[PDB]
Amino acid sequence: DIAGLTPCKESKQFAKREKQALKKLQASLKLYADDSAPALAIKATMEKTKKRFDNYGKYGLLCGSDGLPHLIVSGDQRHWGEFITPGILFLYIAGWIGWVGRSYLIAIRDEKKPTQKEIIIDVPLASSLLFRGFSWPVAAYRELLNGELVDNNF
Amino acid sequence: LVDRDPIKTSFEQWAKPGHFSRTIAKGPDTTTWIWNLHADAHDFDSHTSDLEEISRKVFSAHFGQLSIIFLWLSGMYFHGARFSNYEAWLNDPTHIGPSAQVVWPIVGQEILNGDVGGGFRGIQITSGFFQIWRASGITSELQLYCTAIGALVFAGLMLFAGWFHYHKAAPKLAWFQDVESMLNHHLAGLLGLGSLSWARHQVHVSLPINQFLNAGVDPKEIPLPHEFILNRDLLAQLYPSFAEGATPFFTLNWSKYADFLTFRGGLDPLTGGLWLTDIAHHHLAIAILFLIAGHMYRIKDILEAHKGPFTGQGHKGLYEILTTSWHAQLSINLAMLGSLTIVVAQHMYSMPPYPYLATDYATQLSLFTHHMWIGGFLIVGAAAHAAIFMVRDYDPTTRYNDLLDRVLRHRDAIISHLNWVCIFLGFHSFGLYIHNDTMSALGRPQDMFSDTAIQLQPVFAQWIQNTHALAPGTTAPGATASTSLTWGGGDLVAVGNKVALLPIPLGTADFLVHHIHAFTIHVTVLILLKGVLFARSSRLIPDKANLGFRFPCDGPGRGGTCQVSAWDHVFLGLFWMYNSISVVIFHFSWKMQSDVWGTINDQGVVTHITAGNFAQSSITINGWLRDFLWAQASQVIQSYGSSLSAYGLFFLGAHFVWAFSLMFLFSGRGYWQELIESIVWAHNKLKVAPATQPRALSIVQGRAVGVTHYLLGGIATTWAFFLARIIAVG
Amino acid sequence: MRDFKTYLSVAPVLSTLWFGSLAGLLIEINRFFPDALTFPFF
Amino acid sequence: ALRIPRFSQGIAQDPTTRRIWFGIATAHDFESHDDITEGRLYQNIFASHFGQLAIIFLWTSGNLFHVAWQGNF
Amino acid sequence: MSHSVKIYDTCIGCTQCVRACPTDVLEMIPWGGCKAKQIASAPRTEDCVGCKRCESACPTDFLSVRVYLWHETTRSMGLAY
Amino acid sequence: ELDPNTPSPIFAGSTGGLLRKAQVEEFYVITWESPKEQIFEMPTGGAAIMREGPNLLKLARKEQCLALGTRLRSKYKIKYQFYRVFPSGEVQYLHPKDGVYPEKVNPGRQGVGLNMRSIGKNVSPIEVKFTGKQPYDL
Amino acid sequence: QAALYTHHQYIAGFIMTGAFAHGPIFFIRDYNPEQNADNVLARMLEHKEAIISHLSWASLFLGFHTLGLYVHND
Ligand code: CLA
Ligand code: CLA
Ligand code: CLA
Ligand code: CLA
Ligand code: CLA
Ligand SMILES: CC1=C(C/C=C(\C)CCC[C@H](C)CCC[C@@H](C)CCCC(C)C)C(=O)c2ccccc2C1=O
Ligand code: SF4
Ligand code: SF4
Repeated sequence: DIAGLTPCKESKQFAKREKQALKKLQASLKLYADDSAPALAIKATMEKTKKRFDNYGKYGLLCGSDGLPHLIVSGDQRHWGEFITPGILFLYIAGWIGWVGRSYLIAIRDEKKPTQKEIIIDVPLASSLLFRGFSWPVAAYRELLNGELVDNNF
Repeated sequence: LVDRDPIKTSFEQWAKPGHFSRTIAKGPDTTTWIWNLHADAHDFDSHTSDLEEISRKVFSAHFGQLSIIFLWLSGMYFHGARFSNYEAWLNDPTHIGPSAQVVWPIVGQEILNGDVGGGFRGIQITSGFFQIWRASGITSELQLYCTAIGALVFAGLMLFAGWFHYHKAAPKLAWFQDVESMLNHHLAGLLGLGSLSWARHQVHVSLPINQFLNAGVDPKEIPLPHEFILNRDLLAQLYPSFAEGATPFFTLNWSKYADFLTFRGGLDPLTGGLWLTDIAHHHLAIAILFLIAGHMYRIKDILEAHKGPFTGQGHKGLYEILTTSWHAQLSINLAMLGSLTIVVAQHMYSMPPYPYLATDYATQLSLFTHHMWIGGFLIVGAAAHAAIFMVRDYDPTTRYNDLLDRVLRHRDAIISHLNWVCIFLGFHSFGLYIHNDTMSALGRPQDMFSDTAIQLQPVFAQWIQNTHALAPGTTAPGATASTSLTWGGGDLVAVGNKVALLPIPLGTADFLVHHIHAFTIHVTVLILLKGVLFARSSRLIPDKANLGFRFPCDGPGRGGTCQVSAWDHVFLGLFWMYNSISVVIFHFSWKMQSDVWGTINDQGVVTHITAGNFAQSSITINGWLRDFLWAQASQVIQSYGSSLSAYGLFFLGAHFVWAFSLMFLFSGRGYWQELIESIVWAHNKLKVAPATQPRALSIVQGRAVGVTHYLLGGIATTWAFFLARIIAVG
Repeated sequence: MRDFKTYLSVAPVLSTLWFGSLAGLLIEINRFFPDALTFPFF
Repeated sequence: ALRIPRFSQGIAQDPTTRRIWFGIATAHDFESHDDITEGRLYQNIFASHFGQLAIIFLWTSGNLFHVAWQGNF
Repeated sequence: MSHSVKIYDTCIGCTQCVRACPTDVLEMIPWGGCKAKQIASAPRTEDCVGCKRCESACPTDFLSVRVYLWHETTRSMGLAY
Repeated sequence: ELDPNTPSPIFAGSTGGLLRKAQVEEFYVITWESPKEQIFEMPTGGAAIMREGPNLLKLARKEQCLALGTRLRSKYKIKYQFYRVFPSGEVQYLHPKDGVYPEKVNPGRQGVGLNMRSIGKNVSPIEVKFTGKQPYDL
Repeated sequence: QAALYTHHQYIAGFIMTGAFAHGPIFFIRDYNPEQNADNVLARMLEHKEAIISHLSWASLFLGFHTLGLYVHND
């Protein structure tokens, strides 16, 4: 739709890629497996990159010249989840890496001599402060900016 | 330390901060000690001030190498077995192009798996099993699958001898601190009783099971699993059951024979891997010696003997402390073990010892550069550890006034010479090339240094090469060809797929590389020599054995006072050797393909992988990227979308990793500190840092992460550059 | 045997049983969906 | 053991070779080296880069002078 | 300056603290009250080279010295020979 | 030399110590006591013996001849003593002077430790422009 | 046209550095904490640990994220 061309519903250049290139995968008139049970170009590796026919799903997917597909993601015509869908995903996963970073850490500096408890690991991964992340509804999006890590502690 | 003992815990030490020098890892937190711990983990200035144990550790923590080399090999025999290609390749050599490894088609993978021979998808090999494996006086895939577990057997057991040391209450002093016999044994019967033993399983079984393989068949249409006992009847084709002789001696009659051996030299027409009819004799003729030889002896005596005027008074007494060192009797060794590896690197390419090598090009140069980096990576070491001696090992100074106390006496001297040696070289050893450019780019060939312009005339010949391939006419008995087919005189006909070895001519463009080597080998050693020599004291610092052989640098004063030390002479000595070897490699293949490797057809009109481009064109040091680097490497930068591809696809990383070393090599230190805090600050605001005081790199650790990178970078680069210009044409 | 307010330790590199594995189970999602470059949802 | 380099002093009687290099690379560091005053300095950069503009025209001149008798125009 | 690198601290006590450094530092010059009462930062420094072995041990709690001297003799660098 | 042979600190050869710049300028030399014949370590790489006389070895440069201490006091003895020889006489009486053993009290001598202002907030950079009338020549 | 965009790209880069390099000399030879303070050239010093971090955070991001896209692409 935008700068490159249209998706899969038509993309001539893209078509030629499907075909030569891969199918020369062929290129081995035979190469012996008339019945034989190992050498697996034959089945998939192609067909798994291949039965990926005039279908790949359908994805929209813009495809420029040479027909390699380009990613716009400006939230329009079709392309929205090529950054946001896998974007918030990156955010959510990280941040629940470091929400617990700021956790199997803020749980130690106390009691009796706590000077490298960390070269061994008290609860592995934290396996206690663990889910605090999925057990983040809202969470730091409020309690970070109000109290605890409070401007005081700033 | 307790915890608490002595004597009066089994209760092991798991928990309580530290260990290793005594205001130790302190309660107070830090990071540096986490590269500490791994580095210098093995060392000996700490563990105890008392020899004793250490030798009781090194004879154990040794062990776990053999066992390992043993878990390794197994996954190689297994691998070289059921992940087959060996069965398929052997009925069908000259033809195949071997594999042992294969991916699994996860993610992108599979491109890496590209038809290799006896009909299957895989990644190739430049590690000549499939060719030791010619041996198998037997053949069979599941069989290698026994030699394989036979491997895991030696391991677990030759790994429970390591439990059955240090951890078990150990031997002591006398045991090694009586040395009296050690080599007696070693060389006699293993050095002997292997080579010997190897003889018995090198004509018994192997010779016959490739005496009638060098023709056709398909295995098991030959060599059963037992067949070769008392049945001395097939041994009938490959000489007598001694007929009427009885245990050599002479009252013997030959009207027509002379046992197996019947000495060869040259190369099998059909399998030019050098003859086997010999290979027994030579190993037999070894062992004997070792068998006789390992029978000296008990030790001073021999060294406590020959002195002279300027010679070595301390020659006599050349170390009580050679039963009391290690760091000494390791450093010596590495020079030999090491220097005795890259002597392999030649006798290999100019005298193959396995069936199907040379024709196999890529599966014995990989070799000649792998074996080549050890006969170098083990030598700079062979200096390091002498520096480790020269600094510390002994208790006090009980060692006195001798060969050494001598050498040191002169020291601003042995290294005073050697220096000039290098600038004489270099000027005669590199600007030599530069002439050519400056004057071939000026362009007047009349006056270059060409194999033809500066006076040398269509011949090299008359030296010693030409009195080597021609020597089977001395005290020499003989046996068609020479010793190494690459010698001047006679013969040609070598092989019927591709080629192998032939004369290999010289003059200039062989004259002067051979000389750059000199200057390269020499200034390497200058820096190690002067490095290990000035180990402990000097007139830049005399208070200079006061910590260890490392120490960053003494301090901003005296002008510089930085590099000094000898960790660092064994840091800038690596830096060269990476060249020493890296340019010796560059030499061999540009020769061995410019000439030699190439190919026969009708009228055997030879057609080298390159019609000798070398000729007038390595002499220019651009020709070294006109004819080399830019010429070959066109196969590395074309290699995408293929099967080997993993090379071109490495060749960018590792051609990156090197260009990351400079960062570690070229930089300050309180720098990444000054930086590490800006960081540490932003850290504290969110409340996320302090615990385990994050710290920059330990001046010399920084150098440790130079060098090591600069090498695994700058090296694999060619490991890729190579495997990509012998697989596929060549 | 492990109740509430942190637990028992573990070694230097259990990260080598954390790089290898966990992360390892992810090739295991990168063949179940042998492919990505956007993704359908559930 | 004599006295030389005409501006600095620590540098001036340093017996090594540093004497040289470090001479030819402290020259242009007027602010604070022996010979200086806020009056000196300023002017000592002023008639300096009047020594500038000056070298830019012996450049340009010859640029227009290897051109006019050969060097096609 | 001509050798001017500050290692000073506040204790200037010198027991299991610091001694190391070729000639340069003949101190113990007790200033009328500083605990183990020996003080300052140096003696006559026109003698020896440029270490920072100077601290390495016993505090300077601030900087620690290094080369900064510039005006640099020869007896001040091993090599006037 | 020989017609006057006055030695003390045994050695034999060596390409180590003393060369041209110890005549044409300054000299530097260490002296000492000792019990019974013992074999030592040496600056310049070598190694010899002792017994006595003056026990008076001469040394190239004075960082060199105190290192007899940095080991030559891990081998017994109060007494070791290095001076300064010229090509003519004195001023610079090197280990001579007053008391000895850098860590005692007779006098104060030099040192100071302060500059103008002390270690305190020299976020204050370089002040006046260097000008011949305000106490910055110390 | 292509050996003239660059002798103006070299230089230009070559400057910038020296620009940044005589503005870390002002801070040492000249500059005057008691004469500049609460004053907006300070505060720039004072609130500095952040400044390099929210700078370094740019790089490390702009680092591996360009380098994901280029090896992956290779
Ligand atoms: C738990 C983690 C943790 C957290 C919350 C942070 C947070 C931060 N780091 Mg950081 N960092 C960490 C660990 C962490 N780091 C480690 C281990 C290192 C290696 C020394 C660094 C090296 C580093 C540098 C050089 C920089 C930062 C910076 C930053 C800041 C910018 C974020 C960024 O873009 O960097 C992305 C994060 C990294 C590059 C860190 C990689 C390490 C992660 C993956 C730790 C993962 C958890 C770990 C396994 C803990 C074990 C779990 C335990 C509970 C069992 C931000 C405040 C930047 C800054 O100062 O600006 C404000 C600066 O550029 N970090
Ligand atoms: C199952 C058994 C076992 C146990 C419980 C121990 C326990 C101990 N051993 Mg030990 N040891 C063992 C088997 C064992 N050993 C074996 C089989 C050997 C010979 C192979 C040794 C040789 C040995 C020596 C020389 C020493 C000890 C010492 C010790 C003590 C310190 C251990 C330590 O923290 O090292 C941590 C190290 C490991 C846990 C790994 C061992 C390394 C080898 C065997 C395998 C790893 C190589 C591997 C391929 C890694 C490189 C590749 C990498 C990329 C993955 C401790 C009581 C030391 C001692 O007495 O105190 C000073 C002494 O130094 N051991
Ligand atoms: C027969 C010999 C052999 C043996 C038994 C030893 C034994 C020893 N050496 Mg030694 N050495 C050798 C050969 C040997 N060396 C050679 C050939 C060299 C020349 C390169 C050296 C240069 C050397 C130096 C400079 C030092 C020693 C030191 C030591 C001692 C410390 C050992 C230690 O803690 O591990 C150290 C090992 C590590 C910390 C592991 C790190 C390895 C990294 C660099 C990986 C290498 C790159 C590789 C491609 C990465 C793996 C793949 C990766 C990409 C996934 C120990 C007694 C040290 C000492 O202080 O003496 C008391 C001193 O540092 N050696
Ligand atoms: C347009 C210019 C401008 C001006 C007016 C100045 C003026 C000054 N700079 Mg300066 N500088 C500039 C741009 C400028 N700079 C730039 C762009 C950089 C880096 C990008 C620097 C980096 C710099 C440094 C590091 C220093 C100065 C210093 C100084 C002061 C002393 C000058 C000096 O040391 O030279 C004397 C130099 C020489 C007499 C020649 C030696 C120079 C060598 C390195 C040659 C350079 C490469 C050369 C072209 C290659 C050889 C040619 C080849 C074809 C053979 C003076 C105030 C010094 C200072 O006072 O700061 C405290 C010093 O610290 N500058
Ligand atoms: C190509 C080179 C190499 C690499 C990879 C780097 C990388 C870096 N340099 Mg650097 N540098 C280099 C050569 C290199 N330099 C050289 C030759 C010099 C001059 C001699 C410098 C001088 C320099 C300076 C002055 C600085 C840097 C800084 C940096 C960092 C800036 C942040 C960034 O760019 O993103 C982050 C890093 C990358 C994109 C590189 C890849 C790092 C990750 C992806 C490692 C990959 C993980 C891998 C899979 C695991 C393998 C490890 C092991 C387990 C096997 C970065 C780490 C700056 C800094 O400290 O920033 C805070 C700054 O201080 N460099
Ligand atoms: C770049 C550079 C640095 C900075 C380099 C650093 C700080 C490298 C150390 C980074 C470590 C390895 C990161 C470790 C963090 C992770 C191991 C923790 C998370 C665990 C994993 C799961 C990610 C120096 O310290 C240095 C010192 C001396 C000379 C030259 C240099 C030099 O060139
Ligand atoms: S020990 Fe260091 S006063 Fe103390 S810091 Fe000053 S010299 Fe002595
Ligand atoms: S720090 Fe300076 S004064 Fe002190 S000993 Fe070292 S060189 Fe001499």
